[PDB]
Amino acid sequence: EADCGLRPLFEKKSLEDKTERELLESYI
Amino acid sequence: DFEEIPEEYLQ
Amino acid sequence: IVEGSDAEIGMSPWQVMLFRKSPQELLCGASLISDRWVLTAAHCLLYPPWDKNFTENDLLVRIGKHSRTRYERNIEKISMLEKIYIHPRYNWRENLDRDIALMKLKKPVAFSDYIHPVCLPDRETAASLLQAGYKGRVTGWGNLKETGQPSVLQVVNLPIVERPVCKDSTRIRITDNMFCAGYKPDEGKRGDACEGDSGGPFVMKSPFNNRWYQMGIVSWGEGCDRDGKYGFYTHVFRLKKWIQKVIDQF
Ligand SMILES: CNC(=O)N1CCN(C(=O)[C@H](Cc2cccc(C(=N)N)c2)NS(=O)(=O)c2cccc(-c3ccc(OC)cc3O)c2)CC1
Ligand SMILES: *[C@@H]1O[C@H](CO)[C@@H](O)[C@H](O)[C@H]1NC(C)=O
Ligand code: NA
Ligand code: NA
Repeated sequence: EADCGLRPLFEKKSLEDKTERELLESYI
Repeated sequence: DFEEIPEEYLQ
Repeated sequence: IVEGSDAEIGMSPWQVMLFRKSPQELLCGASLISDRWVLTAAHCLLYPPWDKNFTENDLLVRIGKHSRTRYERNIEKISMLEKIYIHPRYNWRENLDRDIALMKLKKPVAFSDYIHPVCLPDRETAASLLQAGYKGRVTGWGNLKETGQPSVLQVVNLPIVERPVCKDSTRIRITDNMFCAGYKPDEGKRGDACEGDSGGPFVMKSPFNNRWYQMGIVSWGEGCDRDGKYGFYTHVFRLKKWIQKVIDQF
């Protein structure tokens, strides 16, 4: 789907979940 | 220990 | 999930529970990839050495769940299966090579705050993100430790491991259709999938377009969260040609 991977309760409303930052910090 | 699901889904 | 934590509400809206009709029990995890297709592990449905061969009418999929055992009235949606598709070269005789299966739903599921599909990776996203040291995320209702069971969905973030380290941790022949993930003994942090997490998703959030992609499927491990052992995952991109062919043909 063109809307795949965008969560209604997070990305869609620009809220971060409690540990996704850990993922981003590893991509380095 | 699962709660029973509605019968609709088992018919 | 061992050494994980409670998921947040709506944190993994692609999470699917494979549920046996009789007796009523969890069978496996799975994931929602469109309004009518669900992805899981082949071994959740077929393993002849143990006389396991589920047909469509044996199973249900429960979508939008958080609580493991509760019927989440007005939140979860339960779907019946139209058809099961196992990878034709799923190697149940040796090492679960190509441990993947698709399930077509009898009817599309309505998306909601709690129900939403995950993306599947393109070649570029796979090559960019499926790198040693990069962390993905595993979710499931499986065991909390080597066996006990969670009240709600569990989540843990784990690093992808270098392929030679994966191979040197096991006697099993590791193929290009597998990757492994988890912390090394000297890294201090812990965490793993376990029994009951089988078939669930290993996802990564793209830093380029901020979308979640399913890179792996929980496939197997030797014990759970054992030092010097790692969880093994089906390499979703490597089998995406089979995925596309199934959904296009059917
Ligand atoms: C095929 N049937 C079957 O039921 N599933 C096989 C996978 N599976 C496990 O790996 C479990 C729990 C588990 C599941 C998923 C991830 C992890 C992890 N730690 N990331 C741990 N681990 S186990 O208890 O050591 C054990 C018990 C019995 C058989 C095997 C087994 C392993 C590998 C294999 O080929 C490579 C064949 C096997 O038979 C392993 C249970 C679910
Ligand atoms: C699983 O069971 C179905 C139902 O008869 C059968 O057609 C299929 O060949 C079986 N698969 C294997 C690998 O035994
Ligand atoms: Na080895
Ligand atoms: Na380990």
